[PDB]
Amino acid sequence: MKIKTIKRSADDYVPVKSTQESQMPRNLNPELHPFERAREYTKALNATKLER
Amino acid sequence: PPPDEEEQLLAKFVFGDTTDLQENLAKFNADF
Amino acid sequence: SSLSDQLAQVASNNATVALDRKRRQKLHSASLIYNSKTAATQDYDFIFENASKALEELSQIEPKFAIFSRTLFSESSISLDRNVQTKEEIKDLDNAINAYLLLASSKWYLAPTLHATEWLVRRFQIHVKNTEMLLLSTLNYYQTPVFKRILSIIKLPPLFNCLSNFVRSEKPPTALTMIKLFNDMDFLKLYTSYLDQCIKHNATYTNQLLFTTCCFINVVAFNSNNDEKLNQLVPILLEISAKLLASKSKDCQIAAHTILVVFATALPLKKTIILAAMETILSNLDAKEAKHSALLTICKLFQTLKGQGNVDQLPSKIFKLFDSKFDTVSILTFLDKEDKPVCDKFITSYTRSIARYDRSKLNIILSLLKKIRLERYEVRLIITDLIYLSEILEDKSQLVELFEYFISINEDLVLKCLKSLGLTGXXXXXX
Amino acid sequence: KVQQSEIKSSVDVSTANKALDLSLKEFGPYHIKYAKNGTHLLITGRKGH
Amino acid sequence: KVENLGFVPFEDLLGVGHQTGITNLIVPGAGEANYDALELNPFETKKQRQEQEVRTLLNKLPADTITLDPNSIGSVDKRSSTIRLNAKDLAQTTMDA
Repeated sequence: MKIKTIKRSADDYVPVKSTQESQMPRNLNPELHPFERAREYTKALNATKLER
Repeated sequence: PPPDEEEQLLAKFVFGDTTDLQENLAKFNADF
Repeated sequence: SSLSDQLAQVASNNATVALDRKRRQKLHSASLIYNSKTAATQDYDFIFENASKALEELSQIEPKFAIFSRTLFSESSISLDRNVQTKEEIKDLDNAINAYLLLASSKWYLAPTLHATEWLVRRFQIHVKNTEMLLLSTLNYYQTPVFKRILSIIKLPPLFNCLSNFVRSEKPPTALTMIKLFNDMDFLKLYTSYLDQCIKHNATYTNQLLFTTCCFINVVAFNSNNDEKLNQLVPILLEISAKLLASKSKDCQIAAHTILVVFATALPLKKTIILAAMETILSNLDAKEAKHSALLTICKLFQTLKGQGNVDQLPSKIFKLFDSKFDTVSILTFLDKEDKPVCDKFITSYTRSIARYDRSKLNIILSLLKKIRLERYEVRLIITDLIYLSEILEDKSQLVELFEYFISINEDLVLKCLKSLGLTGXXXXXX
Repeated sequence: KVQQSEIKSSVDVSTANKALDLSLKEFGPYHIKYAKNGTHLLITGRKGH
Repeated sequence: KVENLGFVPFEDLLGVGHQTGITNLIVPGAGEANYDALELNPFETKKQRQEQEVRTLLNKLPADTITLDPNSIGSVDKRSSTIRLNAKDLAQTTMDA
């Protein structure tokens, strides 16, 4: 029976030291980031409000 | 093309192989 | 039930998996040697650099740790965690840790051992997951500060709840609180499994066996009042003394002799049970230092029990086992000691088996009676068997010499029992 | 035909302990809404919880 | 009788809500095993969370934005001409008028 699940292992993500920054895993899939043009417009509108 | 044991030993360290340790950990059970 | 009591069951299950950096901070700060701040700010490899130096020093001391270099202290034993591996291999990881702690329970007064077990604490979470075998291994060092350190790290199981006020305590646990721990009925069975695993792996030493005897004697003494409790306590300390006698070491035999004496003195037993106590002591006794302790134990075990047939004849299996394992000259030189313990019930039970089985050596009882001072009824039972010996044996003159001692002192006793069995004037005709 | 009784034996102890089987008998059919990240759980008892 | 069922988004378990409480049945392949740390962190501390909700407050989407396609939010008005118009071509449109 080939059964295997998501093994997070709790050691790659949360660092062992208390001095290391937490690692940043990254999936660049388009489905995981839904709003592209909508969200970057709000980043653009906040940039114009910040520069004024 | 079968591998040599030297490149087999180098592959086990470089891939994070735990099968060799798990076999070596269940091998002994009251060996004395 | 309610909700929050079920959550603590989940929290006790998942107390080793790190979820946040706060949970990693509160788990990596468990430290045998370093303080809290240094433990939180060090990596797994830096602990392993000192760990490989620690086990190399221990492999110099005893070479049994050379196995653990390649299974528990390999460089491949860094990336793996207990909480990523399934149930079929965490059992193999558990008893491998238990095999290491048993092989390193003796070596604890050395700083190489504390550095070696520090990485086993941090990498394999043994201060939360398997806390019992760690605490049993170091239990004899309770006066030492390394036990006070271990209590400050560990989370206590429900069975060691008597040490719940001694975690993070500036004063060490005392002698009285260790007996209150050992007074628990279930904890004695768990230490039995620890001791049976200790004997089976053949690593039993003086200090943990001195301490185990010092608590087994007290737990009978603290339960000497309740006769029901000592009835409940009989199948533990006798099974321990069965396994301790089965060990071939020079130390477990004397330690089993200490348990068997005080338990029978605080609790008289059935004759067949103490008869089995003879054969288990007499079986594997070959240590020279343990032969003197075994003779005093069989001496004390015979005078514990009281009743009819107390000083009767031993079985021939036990008597020939005692003849091989103890010479008659050896027990005579034991009686030569001016301390002269109370061997009265054993000697009159020994010589009745002498008069029954061998029927040839009666010069020993001539030297036995001159050495020991016997009571009234034991002399009567000796003379009655020697009178029965006078009926059946083809009477040599040394039998007449033996009764010549019997008329030299307390001649009314031999005359009275001769009136009970036969005629007084018929003794000279028959001898 | 693969059941949860034998999945838990062959699945690692991280997600085996995460297989949380609660028991809240005294209230109604509980409604579950996890958070958008799988870290917090919210129960909604039909009666009061 | 089950009430609802919901998956943990980044592990592989389904939480089934029954009358007597909560169960989590294990599945092999429900959740994605590669989460994005800039959107959703299962392992998020306090200081990472309280910065993120302020940042998401800055980057919040206004409620007008919700349409059939989010890619049609920076587009051109459909009633406008597809080609653009020159100043010469506007005057040619005036010549049409």
